[PDB]
Amino acid sequence: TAPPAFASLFPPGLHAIYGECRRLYPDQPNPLQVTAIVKYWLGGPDPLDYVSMYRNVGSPSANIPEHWHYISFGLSDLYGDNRVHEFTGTDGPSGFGFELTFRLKRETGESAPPTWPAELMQGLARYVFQSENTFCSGDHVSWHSPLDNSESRIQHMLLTEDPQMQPVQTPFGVVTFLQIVGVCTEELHSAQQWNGQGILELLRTVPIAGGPWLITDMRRGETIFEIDPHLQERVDKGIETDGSNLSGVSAKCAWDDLSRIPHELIRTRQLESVHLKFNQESGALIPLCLRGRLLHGRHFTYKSITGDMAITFVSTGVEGAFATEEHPYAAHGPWLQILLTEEFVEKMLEDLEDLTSKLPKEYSWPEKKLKVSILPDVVFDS
Repeated sequence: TAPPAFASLFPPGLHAIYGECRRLYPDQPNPLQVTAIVKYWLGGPDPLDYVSMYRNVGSPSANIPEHWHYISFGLSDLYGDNRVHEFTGTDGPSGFGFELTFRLKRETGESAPPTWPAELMQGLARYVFQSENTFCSGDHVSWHSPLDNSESRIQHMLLTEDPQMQPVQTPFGVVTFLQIVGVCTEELHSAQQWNGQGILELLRTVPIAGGPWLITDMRRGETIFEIDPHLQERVDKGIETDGSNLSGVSAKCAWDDLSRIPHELIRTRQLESVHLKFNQESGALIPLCLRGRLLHGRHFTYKSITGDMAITFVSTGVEGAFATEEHPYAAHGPWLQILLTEEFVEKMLEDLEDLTSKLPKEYSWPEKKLKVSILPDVVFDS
């Protein structure tokens, strides 16, 4: 409602973001910042000009922890004179369309916010700029490193809309706010197997993880599923409902013929009977591959990590597949495409209590000439 001091100095882009900040925190008009002094468009390594570091009381009254809030400047068009972003105009997204935020739970000893998350936001922005790929709500980041650089359990990231921050209309476009959320490797794998938003919704329930504002505690030693097993059950139901985002996986697998691009020999062979082979972990993905993908009219690919051999499960819905309901087992080279009808896969699932919820475990369908075997990995090692 009241303007900032020395307003004519601030660029209109930067002005609108700081507008949203002042709204949230009228108490701190001078929050500690991390500033880039060697600018990115001059040769500097850091794409983010400023990182404001606020403090939020939270609502322990409503069971929301006290935490440090971080907000970036640079990902959106701040200056609007084509120095780093092409001037888009008011319509559409400003710059890359968003600025990062992050919420780190306050520990003791902290009279001030740590600065490592600002350095993380730098490295994270380095990807966006060097690849021009744009993140949105639900997207994940395989960081494969403890975020604070600590030996901490939290090694990956999920991206959500910031609960407090409202999208703003700069004279250069709209700017949404994507809040970074730290996650465990296993919780990242869940978000790969199912949508990102649904896993976010799960994290919101568990207050320690967690919480409705998705505050990151780096001290968290166990995953949401170790905190609560009943959540594991709520994932599959979603994979049944929404489907799976995971389109394939590199894993120890093989396929054998039971019949009695490119080479290019100008022909591809079809098979009457087929025998598929998997490990424990790879064979443990079948339910989601079937229930999650084929029942949703999508496909799934297994590739062997050791060498050249692939199996692509296709539903009758896909296009371009060389396997039809009439000749369902078709192979080009060592790439086998298997086509399974919606009626047959429902039957397959009822014959598959795979995760017991001993090897080798074989499954036969003489009615369809299919044999799937789950066996120890020392085989594919050969």
